[PDB]
Amino acid sequence: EYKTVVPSPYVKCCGASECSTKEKPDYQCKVYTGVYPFMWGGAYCFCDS
Amino acid sequence: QPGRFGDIQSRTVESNDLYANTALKLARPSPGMVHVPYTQTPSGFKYWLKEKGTALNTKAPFGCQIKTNPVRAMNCAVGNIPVSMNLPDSAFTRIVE
Amino acid sequence: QPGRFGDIQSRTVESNDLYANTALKLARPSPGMVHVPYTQTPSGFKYWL
Amino acid sequence: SVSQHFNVYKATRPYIAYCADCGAGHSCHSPVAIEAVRSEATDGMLKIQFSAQIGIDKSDNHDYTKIRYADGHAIENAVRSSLKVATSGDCFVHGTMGHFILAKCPPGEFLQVSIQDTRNAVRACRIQYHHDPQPVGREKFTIRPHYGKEIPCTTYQQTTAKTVEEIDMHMPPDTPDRTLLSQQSGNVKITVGGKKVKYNCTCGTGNVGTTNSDMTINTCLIEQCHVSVTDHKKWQFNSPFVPRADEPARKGKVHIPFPLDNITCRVPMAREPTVIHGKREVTLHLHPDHPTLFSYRTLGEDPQYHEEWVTAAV
Amino acid sequence: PPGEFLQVSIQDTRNAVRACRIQYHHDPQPVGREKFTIRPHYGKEIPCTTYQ
Ligand SMILES: *[C@@H]1O[C@H](CO)[C@@H](O[C@@H]2O[C@H](CO)[C@@H](O)[C@H](O)[C@H]2NC(C)=O)[C@H](O)[C@H]1NC(C)=O
Ligand SMILES: *[C@@H]1O[C@H](CO)[C@@H](O[C@@H]2O[C@H](CO)[C@@H](O)[C@H](O)[C@H]2NC(C)=O)[C@H](O)[C@H]1NC(C)=O
Repeated sequence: EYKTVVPSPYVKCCGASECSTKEKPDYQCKVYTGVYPFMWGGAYCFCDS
Repeated sequence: QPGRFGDIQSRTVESNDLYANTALKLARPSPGMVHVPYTQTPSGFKYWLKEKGTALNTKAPFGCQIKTNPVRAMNCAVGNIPVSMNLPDSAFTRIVE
Repeated sequence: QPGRFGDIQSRTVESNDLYANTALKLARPSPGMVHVPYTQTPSGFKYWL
Repeated sequence: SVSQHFNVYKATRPYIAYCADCGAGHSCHSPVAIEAVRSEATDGMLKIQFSAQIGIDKSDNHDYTKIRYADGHAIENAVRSSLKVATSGDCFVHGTMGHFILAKCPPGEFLQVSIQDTRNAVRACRIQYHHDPQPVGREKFTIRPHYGKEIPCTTYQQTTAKTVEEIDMHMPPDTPDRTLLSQQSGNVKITVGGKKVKYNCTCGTGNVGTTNSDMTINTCLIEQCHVSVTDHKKWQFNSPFVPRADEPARKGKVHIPFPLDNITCRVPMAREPTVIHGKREVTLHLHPDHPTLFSYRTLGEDPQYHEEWVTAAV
Repeated sequence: PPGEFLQVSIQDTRNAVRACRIQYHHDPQPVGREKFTIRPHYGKEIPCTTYQ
């Protein structure tokens, strides 16, 4: 039986980060634009989009 | 292939190389949330354990008792064994006595 | 016959004799233990019911 | 030593994570959020991982009757006799160590873990997990017998010693907060509260940076500035529900308790069946007490195998 | 949760128990096309009715 390792997501405020390939089994990485993460205190970054 | 036996394979227990094919498709996070979603076909090993079938233990012909470690079959009754023997002269008895 | 109807029989409710055949078997007690292990076919009357 | 077995836990701290459904069909940021459930043991003793640790007091010291948990920016404390785990009825907590609870549970569909707050409130996190164990052997019993056979089967021990497997831990990120901003006529005031605070603002020029005291900036608005706690000298579990810090480098590893061990565990012997003879046939009366597996085969050239799950008398 | 009988109970002034029980076959099926048990953290929103 396998296990799926997922690390904590990366969030960048007012910036774009591209991710590069790696030599791991079934490595899958993606980048998404226009996100407004929330937390238990409030907003995370100024940049709305 | 994903979902069946052999979804992940390794040449040996301690090998450092692993081949996996399980359809790790990622998805966009929901607005106003901090999480990472993913859809993956369940482990094929558990599925195979669920409906493997019938073992050779309860199917082997000729009343062949199957054991593991090492893999072997015991008390399998088939055929005949030829025996060649060489006897000493001290195991017989003379005609006179 | 054990397991079916009429495993225990009696001529009447008040009779003092009884015929029983339920395949009572006793087993050797487990080591380091005090008990009495027995195996016996379930009551035929409940099965009939 | 047992207290010395906690040498690692001096470097960690609880965290707050997102329960999608946390008691009343509502999403909440709970301090008892469930992360993963592992059920590799054949006996069926679930191991549960959740945000709050057990065995450490808020002063970072050994205690077996006390639980430390995250609340706001602080670490509060609760009693251990107020811990409940349940699938459908009430569950039995066999052991517990730090980030892990080792329990045994009846069949069900959902799993709920709940503790008591310092204000005597109840905090619960509940998820979906199809649990339905079948004991080793060929019979599905429910309670151990007092006469039977011993079969090898695997369980989780209570030893806290070093184990091969490990969990990664990293540096906690900045925690946004808004209750650290106040208005004074035409200026904004931020309070340190005893922790380093990072601020960004757009009013004027050169109003960005970090502080350890109560600052006041004139001609600014509440909705125009961001403040966040920044110190975070402790460690935190890498969880997919908390954003990762700027550094993409792993910070450390911590051993997990309760390894997997091979023990002997008990099964009952089925009742002997009733045999009726015949002309090259037999008739078997089967009287099961539990679902039992029945199989047969012939010892000829080509065998006629068969196997089934007998449940009722046949 | 799913069941067959519904019972409502209170306590009394003298610390007695007063409960009454009726029969009600209750098994609720969530809206949509999936027979789930607990809410997920990533999914779809569907119109649905409750008590305010
Ligand atoms: C502080 O906040 C300001 C805006 O509130 C950020 O400035 C933005 O930076 C991005 C990229 O650097 C630009 O695309 C925007 O146009 C900027 N906004 C403004 C109003 O100028 C700034 O990056 C933030 N700095 C920190 C350290 O958080
Ligand atoms: C159950 O018992 C078996 C038999 O010893 C254990 O299997 C061995 O484990 C050791 C680990 O130190 C290996 O070096 C051997 O190669 C294993 N033997 C075989 C035949 O595979 C097994 O580890 C026990 N179960 C658990 C949970 O420890």
